[PDB]
Amino acid sequence: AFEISDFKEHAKKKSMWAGALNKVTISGLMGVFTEDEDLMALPIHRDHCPALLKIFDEIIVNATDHERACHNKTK
Amino acid sequence: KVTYIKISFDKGVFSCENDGPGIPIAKHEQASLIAKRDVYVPEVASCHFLAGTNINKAKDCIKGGTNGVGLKLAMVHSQWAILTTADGAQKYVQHINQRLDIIEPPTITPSREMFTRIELMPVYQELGYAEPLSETEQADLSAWIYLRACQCAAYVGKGTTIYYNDKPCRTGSVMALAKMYTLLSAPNSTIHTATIKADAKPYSLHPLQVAAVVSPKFKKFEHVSVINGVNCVKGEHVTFLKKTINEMVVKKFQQTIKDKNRKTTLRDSCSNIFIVIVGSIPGIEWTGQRKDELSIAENVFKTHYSIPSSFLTSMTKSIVDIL
Amino acid sequence: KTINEMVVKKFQQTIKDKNRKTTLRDSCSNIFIVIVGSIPGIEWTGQRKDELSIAENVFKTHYSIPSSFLTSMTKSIVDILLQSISKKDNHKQVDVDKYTRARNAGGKRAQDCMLLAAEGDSALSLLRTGLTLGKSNPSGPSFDFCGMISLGGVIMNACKKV
DNA sequence: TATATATATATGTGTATATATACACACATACATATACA
DNA sequence: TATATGTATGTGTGTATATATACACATATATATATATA
Repeated sequence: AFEISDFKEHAKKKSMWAGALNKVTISGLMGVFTEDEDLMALPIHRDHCPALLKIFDEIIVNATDHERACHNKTK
Repeated sequence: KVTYIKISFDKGVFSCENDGPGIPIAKHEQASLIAKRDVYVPEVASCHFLAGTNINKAKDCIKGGTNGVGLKLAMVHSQWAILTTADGAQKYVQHINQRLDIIEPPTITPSREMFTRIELMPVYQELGYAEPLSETEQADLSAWIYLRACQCAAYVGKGTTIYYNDKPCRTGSVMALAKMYTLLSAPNSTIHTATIKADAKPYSLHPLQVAAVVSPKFKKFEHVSVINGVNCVKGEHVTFLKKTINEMVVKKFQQTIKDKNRKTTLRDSCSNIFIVIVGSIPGIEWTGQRKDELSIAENVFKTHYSIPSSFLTSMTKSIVDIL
Repeated sequence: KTINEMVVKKFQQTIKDKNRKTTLRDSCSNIFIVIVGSIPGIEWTGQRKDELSIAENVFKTHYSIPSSFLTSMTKSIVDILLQSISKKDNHKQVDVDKYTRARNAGGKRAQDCMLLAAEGDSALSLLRTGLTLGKSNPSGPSFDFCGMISLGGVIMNACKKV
């Protein structure tokens, strides 16, 4: 059967947008952990959802985009 | 069944034709309701983004297709294209031109043939190439397509011939692929072979075929993977083989060495290896439309798959010799 | 690639072996790099933006890595390369050939043991014949306080290679 | 361009040793491949 | 989860086949290595 999808349902079903929509092994996955006033970058040896990290990432890069866009400006 | 996949590349024109059941020559209701005119299924399949038979993929499905996008990507990068498809009672010819801007109405006749053919001219100039293609660009692109066809010929089933520019593609086995890739670095070499099986469905339905060469004149680790028909370049299947071989290599290296103190890692273990891995894996996901990298939990292989010990032993032997 | 080209040059310089050929994996496997900044005109391989797409020559034409950084890096890397040349390849080995230790070597009665260093292996066959007179020679020596080793023919002199 | 190293080769008559292959067969050690199961 | 069951290696003997290597000793020559000159 040939189906036509909209953006919404597509993005919920398809991994092409943000990565896998379930937990997979992400090679090089790191996080920052505090050990007595010291930041350490440590590996996270546990599967996680790439799309879940992407929704954080998309907003964060929108913010840093705005920062560059305004850095030579008045406001 | 699909008994053949004919691929051709000549004077810039690119063509691909298969002979299973054709694409349904039938009116698509919802697509016509959207378009306010008569739209048939091949027009949806070729001109409607996010559309196809894989929008709702099963967890056991081993087709590469998933997004309903690839075919329209081909059309959008075509100066002109021709979709021809026949279902045994009708033939259907539709021309799709100017990067999907001109979609001519289709022409439907009676025919008793059954096949699907896409034929197109890319926009080589818009994409950075000469018009027409230079001698070097033409030769490079022909070689690359020829390679992809050889890869298909190893992945495809045994009743299916892969043709490129009308010659059949030789390489129906991962051993043939390994020999092709190592003909220069290491001619006349030893090919370690394994069929990696799983015990639980769906994985047990899809054994992975593996061929590896081990040479001192290999400078880094290297793999070729066809997974679900996709020539992808990154995925935890590779790491599964790498880690397994490394654990055995470390064990036997400390055994064979009477130094008994030196510590080697995966780079030492694997930098003299060239591996070809071909087959299907159910339930995988990708990191984008290109499908460069498959996404999976590593434990899928730790739980379900086993690498035959004869292959591991052979490999470890060759590698520890080199060490 | 830039670091590797410099590392290969100075490795062949510093090494008086002058024959060994190292590649990028040898050059770079001991490196951790952070690169931060903006590059105009790049493209990606998908929405995720895992991989940026660019012509390599953009950097060959336009960018230069400061030589002080390259020099520092090459220095650290070649130090490790020579340590792995002194080590790894030339690591610890084992015991020598034609050597029969005594039962009391390096122990609580270590000082009262002998090393009967012989000239070849037929002499060691004679010494093995003679140190095993079991009860036919109660006053003779045996392997409880005697060892055997071969001198390899003629000894090298050290009085003119020093 | 200079004064200065330290390692490097070849000759005869001597001193010491190393190692690959064939051929037959009783015997020893290593899985591994199933087949009941469990 | 133990069991066999058919696979694969592996030294060993006498009489054959074909090779390999360390060291001493004197002196003339050599090819690249080195200061410090600058």
